[PDB]
Amino acid sequence: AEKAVLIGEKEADITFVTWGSQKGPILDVIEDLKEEGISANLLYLKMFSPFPTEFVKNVLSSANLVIDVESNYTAQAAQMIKLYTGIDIKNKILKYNGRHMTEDEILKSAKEILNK
Amino acid sequence: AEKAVLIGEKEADITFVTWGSQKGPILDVIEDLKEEGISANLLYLKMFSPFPTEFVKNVLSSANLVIDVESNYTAQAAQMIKLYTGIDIKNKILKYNGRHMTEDEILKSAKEILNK
Amino acid sequence: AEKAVLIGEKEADITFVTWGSQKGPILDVIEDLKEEGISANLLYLKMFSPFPTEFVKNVLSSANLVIDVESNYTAQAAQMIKLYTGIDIKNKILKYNGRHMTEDEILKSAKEILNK
Amino acid sequence: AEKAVLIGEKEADITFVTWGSQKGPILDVIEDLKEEGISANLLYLKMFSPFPTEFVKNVLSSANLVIDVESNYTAQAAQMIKLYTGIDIKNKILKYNGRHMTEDEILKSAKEILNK
Repeated sequence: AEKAVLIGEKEADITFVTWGSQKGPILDVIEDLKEEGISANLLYLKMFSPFPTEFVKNVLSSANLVIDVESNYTAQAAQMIKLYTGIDIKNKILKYNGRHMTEDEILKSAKEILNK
Repeated sequence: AEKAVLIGEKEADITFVTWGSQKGPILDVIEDLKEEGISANLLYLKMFSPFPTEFVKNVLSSANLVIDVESNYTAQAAQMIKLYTGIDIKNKILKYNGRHMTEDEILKSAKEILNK
Repeated sequence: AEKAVLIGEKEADITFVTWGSQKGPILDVIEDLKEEGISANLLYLKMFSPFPTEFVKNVLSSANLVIDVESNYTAQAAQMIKLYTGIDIKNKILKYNGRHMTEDEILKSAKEILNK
Repeated sequence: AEKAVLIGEKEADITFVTWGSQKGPILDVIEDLKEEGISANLLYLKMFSPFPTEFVKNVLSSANLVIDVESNYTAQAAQMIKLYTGIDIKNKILKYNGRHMTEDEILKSAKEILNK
């Protein structure tokens, strides 16, 4: 698990999956759920871990001129999870009207999904 | 190099570094540069490679209920490269007025940096 | 039309609608289409136009301390167009696997939609 | 003020400025500040308001084929505020390591700026 970590309890009512920036929002929703007696854990996929230190170091160390190009990525981890493992996660929490959902909105959807 | 790949020629006038969505734009700037007799290569950092297939499979396979949470990430690879390798890339191409730059804009900045 | 502008010819085979950062990519797809004898225009929705200069000036001019908070927005203009005008645009070009589409990809989808 | 609204009290210790998705996060930071006896208001710049209903309706109503193109925008409102009004907001809360800041982080920076 240099590449993915399961945060929380092994068994849980809900297993969230995310990567990147939504980690913190989910971890708070986990704490709020405990208050209602609902358990949840988080499978967190790490982006650049473990880092290729030696490889990057030996490429850049001999370069004439290096230009870092600012970049970004948006995704549901479900697509790549399905690709690699064959599991198709049917439930998802997507962005809501041009922004990520709030913790209260995430909590809301999460319970809805639980009760579905 | 399951984690980073150097695309193009080992030696080049310019070594671009990126990850995620700007890969394709850079690769075209590489082709445009050749036209002016400028060589460039691309150190591309891969996000979820190699994927933790077995680990993810065994977490999700026993879960009661899985909820994938759509997410995103924005970054200059320079920060993490410096953290891990100690190399501080001084030249960068950032987002320009609320969007990624165009290929022509990237080409422009790239030559400016070359001639600096 | 301080708030929306129609760029190109009044009548066209395809009318693109966008706002924000995809303006430039569309305008190039327009030029590529001409090469194949396909006409296209662009209804461009402007974000902060005309700007509330006087109102903003008189709020900020008397403030003790101002803190600008960097922000963002992601959307299909179709939702708000439907809300306001009742027109439901059925065809759309969405983001493709974690990035905006390339001009060639946009061109491709555009022709597909034309021929549908 | 179909185009910008000042939410909260006219006078305040801190005047936040934002647009788009960070509206909700700021409004909560406002409530948290009250708890410490700090007042704050929010100058909120509206994106597509008032909407050009008639103009859009009459363009799209006669179109052969309409294709909505999903788009996005990232910005500090400071740039355009300076352009239009000549006020240069010196204090800012930017994105922190690849994500928007949390409410606690925003609260933190806000107080730091207050005490600077």
